[PDB]
Amino acid sequence: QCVNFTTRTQLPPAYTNSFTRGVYYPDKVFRSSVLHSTQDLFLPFFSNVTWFHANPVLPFNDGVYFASTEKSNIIRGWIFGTTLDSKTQSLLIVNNATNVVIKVCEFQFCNDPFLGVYYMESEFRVYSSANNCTFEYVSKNLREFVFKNIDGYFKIYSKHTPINLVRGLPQGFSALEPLVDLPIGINITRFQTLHISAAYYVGYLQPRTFLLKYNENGTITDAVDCALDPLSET
Amino acid sequence: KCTLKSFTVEKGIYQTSNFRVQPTESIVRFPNITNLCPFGEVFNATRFASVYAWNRKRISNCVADYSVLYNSASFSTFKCYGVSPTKLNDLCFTNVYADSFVIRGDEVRQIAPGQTGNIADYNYKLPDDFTGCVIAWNSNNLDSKVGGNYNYLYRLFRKSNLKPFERDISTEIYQAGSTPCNGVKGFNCYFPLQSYGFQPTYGVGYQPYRVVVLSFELLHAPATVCGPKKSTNLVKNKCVNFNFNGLTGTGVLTESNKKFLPFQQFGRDIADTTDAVRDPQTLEILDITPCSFGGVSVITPGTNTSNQVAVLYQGVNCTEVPVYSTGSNVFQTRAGCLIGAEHVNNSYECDIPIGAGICASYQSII
Amino acid sequence: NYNYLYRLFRKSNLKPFERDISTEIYQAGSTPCNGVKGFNCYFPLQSYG
Ligand SMILES: *[C@@H]1O[C@H](CO)[C@@H](O[C@@H]2O[C@H](CO)[C@@H](O)[C@H](O)[C@H]2NC(C)=O)[C@H](O)[C@H]1NC(C)=O
Ligand SMILES: *[C@@H]1O[C@H](CO)[C@@H](O[C@@H]2O[C@H](CO)[C@@H](O)[C@H](O)[C@H]2NC(C)=O)[C@H](O)[C@H]1NC(C)=O
Ligand SMILES: *[C@@H]1O[C@H](CO)[C@@H](O[C@@H]2O[C@H](CO)[C@@H](O)[C@H](O)[C@H]2NC(C)=O)[C@H](O)[C@H]1NC(C)=O
Ligand SMILES: *[C@@H]1O[C@H](CO)[C@@H](O[C@@H]2O[C@H](CO)[C@@H](O)[C@H](O)[C@H]2NC(C)=O)[C@H](O)[C@H]1NC(C)=O
Ligand SMILES: *[C@@H]1O[C@H](CO)[C@@H](O[C@@H]2O[C@H](CO)[C@@H](O)[C@H](O)[C@H]2NC(C)=O)[C@H](O)[C@H]1NC(C)=O
Ligand SMILES: *[C@@H]1O[C@H](CO)[C@@H](O)[C@H](O)[C@H]1NC(C)=O
Ligand SMILES: *[C@@H]1O[C@H](CO)[C@@H](O)[C@H](O)[C@H]1NC(C)=O
Ligand SMILES: *[C@@H]1O[C@H](CO)[C@@H](O)[C@H](O)[C@H]1NC(C)=O
Ligand SMILES: *[C@@H]1O[C@H](CO)[C@@H](O)[C@H](O)[C@H]1NC(C)=O
Ligand SMILES: *[C@@H]1O[C@H](CO)[C@@H](O)[C@H](O)[C@H]1NC(C)=O
Repeated sequence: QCVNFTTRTQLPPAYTNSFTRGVYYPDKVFRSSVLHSTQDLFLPFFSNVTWFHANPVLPFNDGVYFASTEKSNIIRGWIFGTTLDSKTQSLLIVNNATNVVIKVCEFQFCNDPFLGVYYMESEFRVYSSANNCTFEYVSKNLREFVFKNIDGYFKIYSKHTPINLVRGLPQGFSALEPLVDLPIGINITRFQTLHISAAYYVGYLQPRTFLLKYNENGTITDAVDCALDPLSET
Repeated sequence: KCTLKSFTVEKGIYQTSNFRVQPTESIVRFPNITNLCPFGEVFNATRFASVYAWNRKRISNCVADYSVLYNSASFSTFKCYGVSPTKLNDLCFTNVYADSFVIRGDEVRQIAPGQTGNIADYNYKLPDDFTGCVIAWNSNNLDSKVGGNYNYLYRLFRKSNLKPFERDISTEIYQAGSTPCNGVKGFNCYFPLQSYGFQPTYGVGYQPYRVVVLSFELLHAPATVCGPKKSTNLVKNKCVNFNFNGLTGTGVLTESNKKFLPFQQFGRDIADTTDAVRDPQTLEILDITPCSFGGVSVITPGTNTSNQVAVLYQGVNCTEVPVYSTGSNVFQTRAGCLIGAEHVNNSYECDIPIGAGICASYQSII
Repeated sequence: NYNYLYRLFRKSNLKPFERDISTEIYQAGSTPCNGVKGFNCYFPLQSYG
């Protein structure tokens, strides 16, 4: 139950720096006061991040780092898939106050998918039909997410932080805890973002090597990119 | 003597072998069993569909206990073809297909690979390479009606047979002859669908029988559906071997005060060696220590002089010694545990070095 | 010909170069056999068609 729109809002994307953000726990192993070197997919330090202020179909690549410095839980939904139609399986995620609800099948999306709020919210018109599927899963503020798809497994890492700075990303370090895992194998190459009724930062992941420090309580407090400059390599 | 491969031994200390504390028992632990597959709604359904319209259900991502289906004696026919059922609790596949219908008593044998019949050729055909199981049980008290239950229909005529895993519910008028029919029966046109006449007065072989067929699929997606894994009790302060959720190894389990973040499952210190683990049931942090082991040595004053020896266990506390379990006065030293030599409180020159500043000599052995 | 026969049920595996001709009922299920096949018990030896 959706139609087209006339206010074709297209704000060109700006570019910003990444600083030292985009670090997550690679595994579920406790380590105390140790420097561990690991090779995996991370967001390189001091990279270029695409700032968006409608929403285009951005390619997924290997993984995606998605940040939103929003107020009062604006950013809600996520769409993943290859063709985003009834021809191929599609993935939809809706974030709520408690947790995220996930559905995996071919929902038929239109040009302007949005959830809609009624003033007590009751509206759902992102798609039109869904024939067959099996997997449904139910479980001021800067929200950081990392989305990965490795060998038939969909991984979502999340972190919430309070920030007061307005213009750019905070200059601090905070590891990302593992949040959600799905044992589903579906090819995904593109993803989108749901509209509401709004600025966000997007970055890509690359395979490289990092050095991580674990304190006495098993929390990551420092990370070093090996292949950045001669001092870091040393 | 055997180690030296000689019949004479001169005075000194020699390393013969080594010992280790054997494990006592085995313990395996797994998280609490949950997410059982909904088998009740299939085998206890109010009614089943027709044989030509057999109902299909997909089962994935749940634990399926086949023991309850095995030990039930209410199933008149329980025939598993592809594999022996007893091992489905161990090995498993990625998907399950359940086909439910109702057939006559004499049609039970037709549900098998390499079988032919009206149902086997016009209603449901199974390939010779089919793997799975079939469960058929009488439902005379429910499906059969005193006035004649015609709610079940079966195909009677078709030009060709049915492909494996193919469902056809077409109501096209079968044309046996060459005279076309425009939707009306005639001399050579008959309705392929016939209604069953199940009644309580019908004898054996005519009573309605509910049949459910389970098939297993192993698509490249990871396997998710099979029986639960049993768990055992937990013991402490004993060198045993453990199988904590796939993490297998021996050692002694003690209590630990280390703190884990709520998303880890086990920890390690350095060189990738397990140090602590959290049990998946009570969610507490234990501690793993390798139970004691070490080499042994024999101190002798020479075969020519005497024929008695002393035994030294290197770096082993004098609490777990085990025929030489008592011997003489047992002495505990920093180097290890000494058996067969008494301890004096004098001080002379060193003859056969032992370690940690002490050594023994022959007077008995002191 | 039904003079050819082979075992198909057994409690466990066989050691190398070992022959067993024990013609005893097999307790396939949890129901005890007590010398009668009934249910969950079958003859371990089957012939050749
Ligand atoms: C609805 O069910 C059909 C039939 O099971 C699904 O088709 C499967 O699609 C996957 C896609 O990779 C194949 O690997 C399977 O082999 C297909 N099944 C069969 C029996 O061929 C379909 O994906 C399901 N969902 C829909 C149609 O949205
Ligand atoms: C590691 O965690 C422990 C347990 O919470 C911390 O110890 C307490 O931490 C709180 C707040 O961080 C303090 O108010 C208490 O005084 C601490 N008590 C003790 C006995 O230390 C500890 O601070 C954390 N960090 C480190 C480096 O150990
Ligand atoms: C269908 O319903 C019957 C009757 O409730 C189930 O049989 C019972 O199974 C439980 C299992 O714990 C036993 O304790 C009862 O004694 C059984 N009752 C009878 C009358 O046999 C049967 O398990 C159900 N089928 C499925 C697939 O759940
Ligand atoms: C997993 O383990 C048991 C499974 O039953 C449960 O935990 C305890 O269960 C016993 C009896 O079932 C209760 O008396 C205890 O009060 C339970 N303890 C807790 C902390 O719940 C429970 O299902 C699971 N426990 C945990 C810690 O996950
Ligand atoms: C050998 O084991 C015994 C226990 O079987 C140890 O004695 C304990 O030592 C600890 C630490 O010194 C004390 O807290 C306990 O009270 C002692 N228990 C008893 C019953 O004495 C002994 O220390 C161990 N020896 C060595 C060398 O480690
Ligand atoms: C990103 O690239 C643009 C040009 O492509 C550049 O102007 C901008 O400074 C870059 N952002 C950085 C280096 O943070
Ligand atoms: C989000 O969805 C969950 C699952 O349906 C629900 O329990 C929760 O109340 C929802 N949050 C809302 C509506 O804010
Ligand atoms: C993904 O694409 C590859 C390449 O064609 C194919 O082999 C694989 O089966 C696909 N998997 C899914 C889930 O579509
Ligand atoms: C044993 O010792 C005695 C006394 O010194 C000596 O006479 C004898 O030859 C020795 N025998 C051997 C085999 O060493
Ligand atoms: C060891 O020292 C104690 C301390 O008084 C003494 O009584 C004992 O006699 C000494 N041992 C020997 C063998 O003399």
